[PDB]
Amino acid sequence: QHGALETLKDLAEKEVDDAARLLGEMRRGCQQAEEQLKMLIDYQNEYRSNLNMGNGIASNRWINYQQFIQTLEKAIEQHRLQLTQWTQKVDLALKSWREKKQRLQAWQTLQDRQTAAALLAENRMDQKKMDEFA
Amino acid sequence: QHGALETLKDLAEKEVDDAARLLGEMRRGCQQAEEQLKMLIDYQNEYRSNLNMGNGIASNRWINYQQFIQTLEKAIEQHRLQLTQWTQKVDLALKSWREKKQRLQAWQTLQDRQTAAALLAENRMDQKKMDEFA
Ligand SMILES: [Hg+2]
Ligand SMILES: [Hg+2]
Repeated sequence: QHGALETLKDLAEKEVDDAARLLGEMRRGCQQAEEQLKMLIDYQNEYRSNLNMGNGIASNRWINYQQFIQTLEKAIEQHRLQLTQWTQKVDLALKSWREKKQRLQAWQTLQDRQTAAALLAENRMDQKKMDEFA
Repeated sequence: QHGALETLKDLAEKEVDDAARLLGEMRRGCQQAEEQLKMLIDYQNEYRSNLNMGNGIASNRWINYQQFIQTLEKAIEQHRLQLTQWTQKVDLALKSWREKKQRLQAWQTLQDRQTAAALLAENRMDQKKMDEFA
């Protein structure tokens, strides 16, 4: 039953829908990666703003401080990297959706012309039969 | 609430719908005009194929024949003319719909780019805030 344009338009439409969902997944992922990174940086600042006791007595504190900050910075670097990765994925998913969206419009335009051609053909053949016989 | 594109796209969409209904009215009218013309031509042929009695005695028949055929031909000419008028209206309504359909797609394309720009802006501003502070 399908036709030339319709089958191709249907595929393009599906590609568009697929691309939009992919874009949605990438965006949600990028937003979550940023929230996770954000939480770590806040944890860091609160931990810092807080670092205000003794000398060698609170030496264990200086030590704990150094170890933790290094561990936290490590986490922050990895999450920053992850955000960079999600960001790139969003950019690509967005570009992909845009072009498939443009491909779909192109098939839509062809169909509109087909609707035109068909209506025009019907108009001519339905009266040709009774125009000349006049 | 409306925006630049949306208000314009909404108008274009309405123009498209209006044009499609106009096209529908013109097509239905053209189809009916052709059916009416068709009926008359059949009436004519049946009347003719039928014209097969006397001489001066059936003179009233020759007379009736001439008067009726002339009356029918007159009707046929007017209906042929009406069909010509509907046909031209269909052609124009079709052209109008096509271009408004193309105007709508153009506004659709702009909106798609706006969806892109917005998603991209959101992505950048939501992490700018936590990218540098890193
Ligand atoms: Hg993000
Ligand atoms: Hg017609």
